Amino acid sequence: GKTEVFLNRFALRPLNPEELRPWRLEVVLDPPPGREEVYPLLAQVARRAGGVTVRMGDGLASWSPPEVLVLEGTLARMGQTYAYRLYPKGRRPLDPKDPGERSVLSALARRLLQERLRRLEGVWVEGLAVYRREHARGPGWRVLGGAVLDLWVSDSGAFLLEVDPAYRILCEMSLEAWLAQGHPLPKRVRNAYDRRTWELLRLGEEDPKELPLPGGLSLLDYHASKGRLQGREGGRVAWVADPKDPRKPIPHLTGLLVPVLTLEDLHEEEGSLALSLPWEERRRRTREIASWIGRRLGLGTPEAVRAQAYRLSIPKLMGRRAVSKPADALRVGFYRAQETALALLRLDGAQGWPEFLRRALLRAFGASGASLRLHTLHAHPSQGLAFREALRKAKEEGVQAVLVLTPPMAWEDRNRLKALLLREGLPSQILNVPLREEERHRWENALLGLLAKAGLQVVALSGAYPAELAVGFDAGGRESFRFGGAACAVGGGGHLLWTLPEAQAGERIPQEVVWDLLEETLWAFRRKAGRLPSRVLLLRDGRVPQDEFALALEALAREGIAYDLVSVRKSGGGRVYPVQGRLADGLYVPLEDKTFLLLTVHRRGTPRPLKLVHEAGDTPLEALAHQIFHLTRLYPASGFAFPRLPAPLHLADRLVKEVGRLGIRHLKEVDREKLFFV
DNA sequence: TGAGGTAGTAGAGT
RNA sequence: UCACUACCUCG
Ligand SMILES: [Mg+2]
Ligand SMILES: [Mg+2]
Repeated sequence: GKTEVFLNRFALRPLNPEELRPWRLEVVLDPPPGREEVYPLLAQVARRAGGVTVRMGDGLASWSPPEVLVLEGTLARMGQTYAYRLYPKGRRPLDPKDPGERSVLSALARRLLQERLRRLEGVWVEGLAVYRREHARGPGWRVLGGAVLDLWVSDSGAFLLEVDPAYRILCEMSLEAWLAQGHPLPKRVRNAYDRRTWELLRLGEEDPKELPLPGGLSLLDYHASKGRLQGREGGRVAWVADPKDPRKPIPHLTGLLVPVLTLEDLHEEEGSLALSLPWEERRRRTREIASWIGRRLGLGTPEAVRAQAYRLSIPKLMGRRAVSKPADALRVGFYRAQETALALLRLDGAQGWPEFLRRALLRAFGASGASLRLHTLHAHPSQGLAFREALRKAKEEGVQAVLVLTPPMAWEDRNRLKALLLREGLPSQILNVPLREEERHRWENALLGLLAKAGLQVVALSGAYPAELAVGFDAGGRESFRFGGAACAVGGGGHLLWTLPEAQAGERIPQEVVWDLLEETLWAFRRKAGRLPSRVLLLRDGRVPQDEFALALEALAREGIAYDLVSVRKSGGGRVYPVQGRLADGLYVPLEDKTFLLLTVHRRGTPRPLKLVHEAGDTPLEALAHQIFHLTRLYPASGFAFPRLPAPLHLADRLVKEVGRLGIRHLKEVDREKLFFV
């Protein structure tokens, strides 16, 4: 089922001979740099050298004649001087096809774009972003409309412009002025005189014209010397820290800093905060900006790139009988059923089950295979030991899950409770007390949650795919698994299960935690399906390096099971627009060779497609996406809308956020098949 | 604690 | 990229 789409991408003139072979230059430093300061230096050499020059491995490359370049000089860095000397070595062929050779011609490209944007006037330029419109306003803050840009070289050897509309948030106040009129201290702050940022620790009381700095020179006097106090009024002392060592406090003046605002627009003298846009309005705005930018780039007219898209088959979601969203099963019956025993704990004003909720479940179960039993919890949490007594009995009386009716709780308490009950072997769902059965979606979801935690498989996928087991990995340390993380798997009926890496105190071998996770997963599966997966689908947030998966990919290799490793990123797939007609769910867009885009959802703004990369395996992208897309509907606690990410990933994401704030210890007997974290 | 989407913040000292 | 907040959204 083919179709073609438009990317927020525009083709431009191919790289002429000149641009085809950049100039190369040797770089001699003084005093000798290091092995950790070496590369962070070259990037600076190319900068002081001027022109369109970039670091090309050992030395730097350039689209500028060595004439315009300052082929010799000095450079400081954290209070250390340096002396360099550039030597042309003529030129060197370069390849558009070659992974690496391209990367250079693209870096030059961004630099080419970088220099053009800086010479534009009447525009707020920040990096590669270009802002030009008054959109919102308010007590000293203004949200400007603009676009985030990017120019790189393609496989063909042509220029590629990337455009996508965006809003920037600017404060034309100054820390002092900001605070001076009833505003909290911002997390981050920026220099009024330049572009660097810092972490704002705390305000100081030291006298600005007295506080001495390395040397003896006054704090104030130090800035004034540089002219950045002219027309400004550096008030109180403020303490900040560099985003490299957020521990070493540095002195700064509140009058020379500017708060880094973040959607705290608390008034609108220009407009509503609607910072989103509909797909053909932004598409329109894209074509424009792109035409403009390309206009003053001088790279020729921008050609929007058409791409080959495929329409993936809609998934058949079943409960007792076919259904659309999970919430329907609450009336159509569940997929796999039997007696569950749900207990009720009320932490508000009265005693029983709100009529509707009781009838809701009764019907749901009546609609599904077997029927349920409904207990109430006699003890309140304050009764201390008395409470746990009733609990440990109800855990034996069958109760597999608790439904908590209570007013909003500070997460301080919300955690206490869930922790207790859980260590007692009782998953729990909360539902805030002021509740009217008008709010279908709210209690309905609450109910769907209870049953997912109770341990029921609400819906399932009618069919078979290449991988019987799909497992998603999520880490708790954005960088890697050296601090743990969890995993979630689905595949089969379709029974979903979670897994947790045993508790450590320090750092663990990243690639061992992952094997730790995968094997535990395969055991729970074997022991639950009696079979060992012929093939596995491994999903990851591509946040972490790909080698942390080495041990496991070789482990599976010694068990005889085949796999595919796919990395799923939520950012960076740009946008996709329908040529003519509307777009549908499950649009599969293959791009550069091991990558593709997935528009898993739509049904307000513009869908943000997922960018996936097949890092290992051999099954074809088509079958991969088809399956990943289908996994999009297996999320238990949705009921009224499907998530953007595949159930395994979306599950691990929320399981790593729970273990985080609850306490991995208490996760004693909790069946690895009762999704307590949803 | 209903939950999902989009949409912004972002990770040469002073 | 997580938490954050806004807005809907819920045939
Ligand atoms: Mg994640
Ligand atoms: Mg929940």
